[PDB]
Amino acid sequence: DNYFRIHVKKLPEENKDAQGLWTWDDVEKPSENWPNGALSFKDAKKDDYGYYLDVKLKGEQAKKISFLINNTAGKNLTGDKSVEKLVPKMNEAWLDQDYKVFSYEPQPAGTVRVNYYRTDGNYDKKSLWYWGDVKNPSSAQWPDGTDFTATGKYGRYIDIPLNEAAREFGFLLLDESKGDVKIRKENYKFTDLKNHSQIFLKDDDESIYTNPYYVHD
Ligand SMILES: OC[C@H]1O[C@H](O[C@H]2[C@H](O)[C@@H](O)[C@@H](O[C@H]3[C@H](O)[C@@H](O)[C@@H](O[C@H]4[C@H](O)[C@@H](O)[C@@H](O)O[C@@H]4CO)O[C@@H]3CO)O[C@@H]2CO)[C@H](O)[C@@H](O)[C@@H]1O
Ligand SMILES: OC[C@H]1O[C@H](O[C@H]2[C@H](O)[C@@H](O)[C@@H](O[C@H]3[C@H](O)[C@@H](O)[C@@H](O)O[C@@H]3CO)O[C@@H]2CO)[C@H](O)[C@@H](O)[C@@H]1O
Ligand SMILES: [Zn+2]
Ligand SMILES: [Zn+2]
Ligand SMILES: [Zn+2]
Repeated sequence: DNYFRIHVKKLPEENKDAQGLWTWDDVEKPSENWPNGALSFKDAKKDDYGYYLDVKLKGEQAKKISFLINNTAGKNLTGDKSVEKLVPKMNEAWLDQDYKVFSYEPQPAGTVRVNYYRTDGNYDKKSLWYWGDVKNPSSAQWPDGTDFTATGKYGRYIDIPLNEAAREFGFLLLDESKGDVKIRKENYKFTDLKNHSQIFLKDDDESIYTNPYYVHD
C-alpha cells in the first residue's frame, strides 16, 4: 500500500549485510536509532541494474523522499540524497555508481535510449529517423527508419550509439504505414545528450521529455 522503490547500482562497500537505507521526510516511519534503525540491504532484492529496497510512504500526499546509505558503524556513505515525486504516480528512483539520482534507469555511457509510447497501438510500423552526433545516422532510403521493436517500461525504445562527447541530436518519429510518414512534420532537436541517457516521447507530442512522467523540465 504505497511504497517507493529505490534502486542502487552499487553499494559503497563490499558487504550488503553491513549496509542499510536510512530515510526521512515523506516516509511513513523515518529511520531512528542510528545506524541500525536503517533498512538493511541484507534483505535487498536484485534486478538487472543492482539492488532495490521498497520504502513505505507517509502518503499521500507524500512528495519528498530523503535517504542515504549508511553502515553498521557508523558512516554516512553516500551523503544525503532527496527525490521529489514529479507526479503522485512516480514510484521509483535509481541511484547510480556516483550516487546521482534519476527518475528512470540510467543506461550505459555512450548511448541515448529513445523511448516512444503510443496511447494506442502500434508500434508496428513505427520507426526513428535520426541524425547529428550519432555513430550511425539514418542511411537509409526514406522513409526507413530504425524500427521501434524493443519493449521497455516506457513504451518501445531504441538505443543509439553516441560517439565523442555527444552534444545534440535530431530525429523524426515515423509511421511507415502512411503516405505521409512523419507523425510530426518538423524536425525534433535535442541538446542535453550529456546530462541524460534516456529521453521520453509519446504519440505526436511536440515535447521531448526528460522523465517518464511526461512533465516539463
Ligand atoms: O531537522 C532535522 C534534520 O533533518 C534531516 O536530517 C537528516 C540528516 O541530514 C542525515 O544525514 C541523517 O542524519 C544522521 C547522520 O547522518 C548520522 O551521522 C547520525 O548522527 C550521529 C553522529 O554521527 C554521531 O557523531 C553522534 O553524535 O550521534 C549522531 C546521532 O544523530 O544520525 C543522524 C540522524 O539521527 O538523517 C537525518 C534525518 O534523520 C535534514 O537533512 C536536516 O537538514 C535537518 O536539520
Ligand atoms: O538524414 C538527415 C535529414 O533527415 C531529415 O530529412 C528528410 C526529410 O525530412 C524527408 O522529407 C526526406 O526528404 C527528401 C525527399 O524524400 C526527396 O524527394 C527530396 O526532396 O529530397 C529530400 C532530402 O531532403 O528525406 C530526408 C532525409 O534524407 C531531416 O528533416 C533533415 O533535417 C536531416 O538533415
Ligand atoms: Zn519490496
Ligand atoms: Zn523499418
Ligand atoms: Zn536537461
